[PDB]
Amino acid sequence: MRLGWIDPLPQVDTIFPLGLEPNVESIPAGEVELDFNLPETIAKPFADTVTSVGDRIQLVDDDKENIATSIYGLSFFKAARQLYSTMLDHEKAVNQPLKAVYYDETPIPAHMSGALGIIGHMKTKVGDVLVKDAGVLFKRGTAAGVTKFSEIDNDKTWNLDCSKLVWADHSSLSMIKRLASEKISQLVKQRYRVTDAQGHVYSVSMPQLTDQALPDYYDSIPDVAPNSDQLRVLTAALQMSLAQFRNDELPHDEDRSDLLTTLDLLYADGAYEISALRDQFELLMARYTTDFKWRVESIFKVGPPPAGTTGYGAQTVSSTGNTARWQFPLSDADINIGYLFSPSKSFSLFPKMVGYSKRAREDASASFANSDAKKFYA
Amino acid sequence: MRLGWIDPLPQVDTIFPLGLEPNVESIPAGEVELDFNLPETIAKPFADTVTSVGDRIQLVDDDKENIATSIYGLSFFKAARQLYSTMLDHEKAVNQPLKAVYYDETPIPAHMSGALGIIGHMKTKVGDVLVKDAGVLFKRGTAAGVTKFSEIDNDKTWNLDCSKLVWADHSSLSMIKRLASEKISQLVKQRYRVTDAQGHVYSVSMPQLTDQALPDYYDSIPDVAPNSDQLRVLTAALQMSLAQFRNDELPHDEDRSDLLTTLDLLYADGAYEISALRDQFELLMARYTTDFKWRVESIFKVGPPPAGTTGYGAQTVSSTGNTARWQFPLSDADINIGYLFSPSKSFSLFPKMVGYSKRAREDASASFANSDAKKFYAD
Amino acid sequence: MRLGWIDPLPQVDTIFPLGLEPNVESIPAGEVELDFNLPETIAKPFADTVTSVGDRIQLVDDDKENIATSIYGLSFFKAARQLYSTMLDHEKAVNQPLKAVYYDETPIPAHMSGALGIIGHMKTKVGDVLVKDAGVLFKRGTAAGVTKFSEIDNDKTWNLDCSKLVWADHSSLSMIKRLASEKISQLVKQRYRVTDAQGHVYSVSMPQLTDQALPDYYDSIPDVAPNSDQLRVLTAALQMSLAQFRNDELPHDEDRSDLLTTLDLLYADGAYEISALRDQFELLMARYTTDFKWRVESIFKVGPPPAGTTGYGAQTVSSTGNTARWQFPLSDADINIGYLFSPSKSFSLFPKMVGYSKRAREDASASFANSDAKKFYAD
Amino acid sequence: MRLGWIDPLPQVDTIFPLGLEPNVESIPAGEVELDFNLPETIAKPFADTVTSVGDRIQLVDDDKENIATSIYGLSFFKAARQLYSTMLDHEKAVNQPLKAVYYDETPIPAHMSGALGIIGHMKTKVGDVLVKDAGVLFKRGTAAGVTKFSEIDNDKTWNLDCSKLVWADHSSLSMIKRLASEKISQLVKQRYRVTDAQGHVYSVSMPQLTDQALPDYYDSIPDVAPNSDQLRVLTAALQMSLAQFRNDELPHDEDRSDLLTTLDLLYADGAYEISALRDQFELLMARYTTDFKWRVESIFKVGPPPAGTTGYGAQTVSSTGNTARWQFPLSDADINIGYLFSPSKSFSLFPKMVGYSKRAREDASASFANSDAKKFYA
Repeated sequence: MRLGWIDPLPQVDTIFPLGLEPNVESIPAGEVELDFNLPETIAKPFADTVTSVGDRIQLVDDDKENIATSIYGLSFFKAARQLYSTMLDHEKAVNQPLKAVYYDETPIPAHMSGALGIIGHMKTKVGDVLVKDAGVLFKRGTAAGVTKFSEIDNDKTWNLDCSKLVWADHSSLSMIKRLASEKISQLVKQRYRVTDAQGHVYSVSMPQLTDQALPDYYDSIPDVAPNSDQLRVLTAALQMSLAQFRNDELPHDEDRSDLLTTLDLLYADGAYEISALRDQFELLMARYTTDFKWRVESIFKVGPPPAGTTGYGAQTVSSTGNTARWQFPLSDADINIGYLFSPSKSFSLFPKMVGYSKRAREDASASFANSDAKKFYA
Repeated sequence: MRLGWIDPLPQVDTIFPLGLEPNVESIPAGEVELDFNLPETIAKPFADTVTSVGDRIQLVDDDKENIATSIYGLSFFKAARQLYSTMLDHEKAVNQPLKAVYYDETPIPAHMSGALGIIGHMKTKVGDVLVKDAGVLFKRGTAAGVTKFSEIDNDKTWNLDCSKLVWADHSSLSMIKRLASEKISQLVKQRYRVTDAQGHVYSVSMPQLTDQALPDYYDSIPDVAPNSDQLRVLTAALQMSLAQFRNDELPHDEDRSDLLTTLDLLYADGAYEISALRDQFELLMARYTTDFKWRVESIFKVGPPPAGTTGYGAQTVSSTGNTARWQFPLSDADINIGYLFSPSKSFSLFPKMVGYSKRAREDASASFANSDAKKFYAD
Repeated sequence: MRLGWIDPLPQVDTIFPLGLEPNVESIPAGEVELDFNLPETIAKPFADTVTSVGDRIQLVDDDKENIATSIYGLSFFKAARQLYSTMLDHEKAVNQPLKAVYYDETPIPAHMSGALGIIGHMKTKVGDVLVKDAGVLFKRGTAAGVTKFSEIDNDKTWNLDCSKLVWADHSSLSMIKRLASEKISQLVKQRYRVTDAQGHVYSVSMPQLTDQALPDYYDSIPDVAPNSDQLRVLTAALQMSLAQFRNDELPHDEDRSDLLTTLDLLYADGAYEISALRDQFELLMARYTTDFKWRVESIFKVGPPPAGTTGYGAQTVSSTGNTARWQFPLSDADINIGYLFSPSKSFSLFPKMVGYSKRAREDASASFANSDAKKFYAD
Repeated sequence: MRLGWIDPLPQVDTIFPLGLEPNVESIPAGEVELDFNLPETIAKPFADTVTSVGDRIQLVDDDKENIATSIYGLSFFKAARQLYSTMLDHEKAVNQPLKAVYYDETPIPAHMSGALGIIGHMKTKVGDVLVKDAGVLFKRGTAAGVTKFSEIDNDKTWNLDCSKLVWADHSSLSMIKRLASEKISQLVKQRYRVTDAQGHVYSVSMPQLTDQALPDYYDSIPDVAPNSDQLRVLTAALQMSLAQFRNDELPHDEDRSDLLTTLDLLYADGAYEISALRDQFELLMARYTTDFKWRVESIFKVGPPPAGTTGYGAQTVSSTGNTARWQFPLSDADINIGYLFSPSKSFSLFPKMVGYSKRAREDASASFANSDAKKFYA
């Protein structure tokens, strides 16, 4: 049955079979932007007990700290697994290389596993609600685990803020492009005075990038306008081709260095390059098995990592102090797990349905109405 | 009981004793803007059909028109009744003067009634979704019926475009100011190239009403800027009080005739002034009862005018060609009726819930984690 | 089910369909500060009574003392167990290192147990009322038992005033900073007359830490001001991070030895350092089991150590002379026990509820008024 | 029975009959500060319908407006009645003169009457919770009604902000004195630099009025200190005698004019003088009976004015937008009426109980303990 959100019209009769069946037009019908730190927020409680209980057992110093570190790292690695598991067909295709992350079934504290299960795209009564930028996130979540594990050995090869990383694939590109538009319509709100011979000092702002073509918009940018340089870069970025972005040959000869530094991003290359992560992951996993698995599993009741098909309402909650906040009706456990880990940054539902009709409205109505005509009697 | 919009999470209750109960943080939950002509879109089929059935009692061509004209006006009046019937208690209150429109129960064609029954505020499993500017609409809907009826005799006293009327009350003022803000930001999108002692062509544009003080924003408007006049009026309107709106004393010595002529509205006064509308309504109704009721009821199967407490999903449907579009899941009845009369201009659902826990997150988290605790450190 | 604290209002339900449900807006609902010596106040009667019953098994004078001394220490350890048993999950968590104190079930005199059973956080029909600085208390209570037991042999390793100990954790730091603020505003009440080039005697005083920035407040401290030094240390403490507190790197190059010597606290380190306390506890307990348990249990009727989940009203009672004082209604048991051991230093109940309506006040009001409506204008 | 707020101790036995029965020590055990406008907030809805419905009936212009005005005026007059009805014995004594306000039983819209019923002192399971400054409020509420009614004739004899009025009785005095202390510890928080030969510019504030005697505190006030003059006045006020205040002969020769203007108060005299209000009330009432009673009663279903013995929990609620806020558990109707009229400015509960014992604690405890002694057997 359909969503019983509102009451159904008391079957206003007549109307021949127009054939208006429902069809989703909005693909996706909604998005959720998960908080990059969700996996950290989740591991926290466990990693913590590893520090408190540690001393009573003979787990101390460097060791106590590595065991705790592992939990954060596995938390990221396992959260990646989940997300990938719920990705669209092509999304999995594109991330083919890191599929080893998805396959690994290293156990984790049971409830930590349960919590990670809320992550992922959702099938819902109004359409598909997706995890915005899954591709980027899946890769960031992975880099994060490799990075966290690196702390064990202080190995600074993997030493970057993984939240900022962006690769040279399409998933990252769209994000770059979006974040660009964001900035422009953000900077353009600024004012600057133009003291002219004809009429003293004015007060105007950089024109909003409405219907004007990207090229022209670029030129039409006055060095005097606040953040002139940035507008240039970002506009240029709106023009880039995945290839251009990948080779620092940004249109209007701008620098990727600036584009990225403007959007406070980082270019994943060298160590954080897809391939490199794959290998490093495999090592970290083989290392974890021998060296830390036994402790971790002797401290907690562990269970298999999640690897479901859908995420859950919980991904829609936000927390602060003792209050939770959501938009559409959630179950109780959804609201609870939601309040514990405050998984979302933003959430948008925006369904759109469509129906087709055999006949046009005029005749359809003319008939609807005609039912009230009285029969000429005698 | 909660909207089964998505699949629920299967979980262990260590957490469960928290207290997080859902509370409606913001009111209302949604909003629907109705197409002003909805009453006409519905009346139309019936009005037209009169050319046929009018013969059952041999109506002359002239009379057939008046009967039809009545069905249009009648539609408006009954649609108003419905809307008013669903209004929040404050709105029913302020609109007390025209309550006769709500009280009157003149029968209308049966199906004509059914269709009208879809309009008005609607309570949903997500909260209340209101008809945008219901108060203004209710009066416009009323004025429209008074005008349609004023066609039976070429009486030009009531001869305006009711779809533009605004009165001297808060419901209207509030809408005025909103249309002002929208209009502004629409104009601030234009570009005029001011050539200075500096450089040459400077394709620039007027600042956006971001964080300025209304008074200041007014001053800082470059006489040169495209549609610089409008920006002045409109900015002024955003300031004007209800009081000033009546007396044409728009802050920066601006004319209301401009404010209205800009937003394309008419100042409902004189003839279209509430109390005048009341009397006019009471009369036209009396006339209808003595000159047409019998004819109309001898032609069509009539029924009681809608006057329920909720609107329906149908109000959220839009039609164009042979396609119909909505947003949230609707029943078939709603889709069909909705398709026939394409009743909505816009529709937004923006529910906001909030809950409080009796436990700090740090503690609740602690417990959640202690679930996987082993004997050597569990309680 | 709600606290029948006051008589309910008798009313007509036109209003009732609003949704205003009570939600706990702020946590916790109350707070109780316990007198540190509560364990001693309770042990005392039993310890003393040993001079009598000790004869049942002919204990030499020396042994009688050790037995008594044990009853004091034992009291502390068991009071800690209780408090810990009632702590919020986060506190039980962070205090994991000393959980052996909670685990141990050494029997104590029956009534001695009952009395101790009153301590700890308490859930009430108003919310949770917490034991102020429970975390710090739990460790101090623990250190105290370790110290009392260290008297059996003149072992001076543990010979401090546990009632002043503070550790390098948040629970302590948080308390430190609070005692700092209080101390400041206590000093800022003094008056020193600075004679200027202007006028003569200017009975003045140091500014109150109202809206200044901590750094600035520090600078602006007049070398002349009474207890000007303390104000410096204390202001610094209000800044210092947990990190800095460990390493004696107090912001404005201040000494922790002063901060502590000012607030009259001791830095729990070395001997009184958590892990050291654990080992020490485990040992003294083992010793008690082999050298006194039998004697103690041959003298008194013993029972299991308290370890429930809630404290009781008694914790909110204060005694002086033959008068006993409390605030909110207590049972007799609570008043009596409370009177015997005057367990509280302070007690505050500050519940805060919040509710949301699904109706704007203006509408709800409208309805409320429409109740007295007459026919000519009612729906 | 006692308040079942928390769980009772599991009867820890022994303890001879110490005789510790409970006794309230705090009289009052709590206070509520009602919002001066409560009666206006209440009449609003009714006065409003008098304006909307007015036109359909032949009620218009001056008339429509007077009927509406009446409702506000009666609202104040009836709210005064209620409050007086619940005042302590002496409180009624002191306001003896305005007892006519209490006796008048003019009907009012039924539910408007019901709402006013929440006003007044409360008897509660922890003691007596009083309406702070009832005497002052009762008189203000009365003046307010006389003032509102004056609008009918534009008669500006009664043309003052009644919220500020203070009379020369004790009730008002205590208030003045309290509001003084408030201001001092408020102004004293301010700083001012004292540039000295010995050590450049300092930074100090007016000393808090702690244990110093009022007289000395007065003198010790430097003209340089921010708001020097006010501190003087207010300190002087803390010293006034009801008599001094009544004759403008404030200690340290200060002016009542300033004391009042500092505390943004007004001296009720001349027209707003107790006696004068009494007479005017009587006229307003006789006028209302003839001239407006019939309309008012033909628009609403009316009922007798409230005149109860206690106020109610509702007086404890605060409203804003769609949220209500209270402290201690209230019924549902209490929370509801509370949200509709947001009656309180502040609310404080602060019980204090006392018990006496036949024996001192030492022996009492020595015995409690002695029950665990084992009997020397064979």
